[PDB]
Amino acid sequence: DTKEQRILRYVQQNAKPGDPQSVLEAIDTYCTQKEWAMNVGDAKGQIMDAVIREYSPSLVLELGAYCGYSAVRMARLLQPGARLLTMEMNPDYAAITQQMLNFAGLQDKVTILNGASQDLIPQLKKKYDVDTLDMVFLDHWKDRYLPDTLLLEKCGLLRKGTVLLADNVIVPGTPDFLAYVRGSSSFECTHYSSYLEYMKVVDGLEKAIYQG
Ligand SMILES: Nc1ncnc2c1ncn2[C@@H]1O[C@H](CSCC[C@H](N)C(=O)O)[C@@H](O)[C@H]1O
Ligand SMILES: Cc1ccc(S(=O)(=O)c2cc(F)c(O)c3ncccc23)cc1
Ligand SMILES: [Mg+2]
Repeated sequence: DTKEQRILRYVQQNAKPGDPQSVLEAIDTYCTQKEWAMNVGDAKGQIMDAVIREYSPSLVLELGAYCGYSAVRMARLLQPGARLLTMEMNPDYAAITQQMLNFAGLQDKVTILNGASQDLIPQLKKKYDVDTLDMVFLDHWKDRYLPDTLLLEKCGLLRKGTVLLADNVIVPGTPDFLAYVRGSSSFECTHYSSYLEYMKVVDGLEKAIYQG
């Protein structure tokens, strides 16, 4: 029995099936009252929601799924026919994420890509018929934000206006990524100050819009 299975179980026992909002509130309740967990959370999740509604992306890439909280957060706001692809290298986690998506009724919109982003990113065009990405949610290991950003650009997956949205740019921090995008003329950056999931530690999201 893992913490991730206990979270999935609490959702199955308490959330309304096919109701993504109630799945979200159930994860946040369990992690606020019983076990902290690295979901993006409700405070940063609300900023995510606002960014998603602004840009209405047709194709979203997520780096790091964990238990599916953030994929459920974004997919429930996608237009009909919009797609989310989420890369997760831990097979236990990816199996929890698939079950969470199934319970929320979002299976049709989300495709789990089992593996490490650095291996899966060069296969996006061929194996998933991707031209360019409309939005990227970066929320995996912090030492990969900058390498995977450089890899996305190298593989031709970015276009003018592609929205990169990065979690944890303050805590635990992504200093090289943050320095890179803020100093690069290829990105227009905005910082959204918030709080670490289920805590009052300051954290924030960085939005970095590729400029071509
Ligand atoms: N190189 C990589 N490729 C794919 N997944 C990765 C990765 N490095 C870390 N991960 C995964 O990144 C996840 C970070 S936690 C992600 C939480 C999720 N975005 C949410 O907000 O609910 C972990 O599950 C870890 O296994
Ligand atoms: C098992 C485990 C627990 C905590 C951490 S972590 O690096 O502390 C961390 C904290 C956090 F708030 C986040 O949102 C995170 N998102 C993505 C990856 C790490 C995150 C890594 C692994
Ligand atoms: Mg995070």
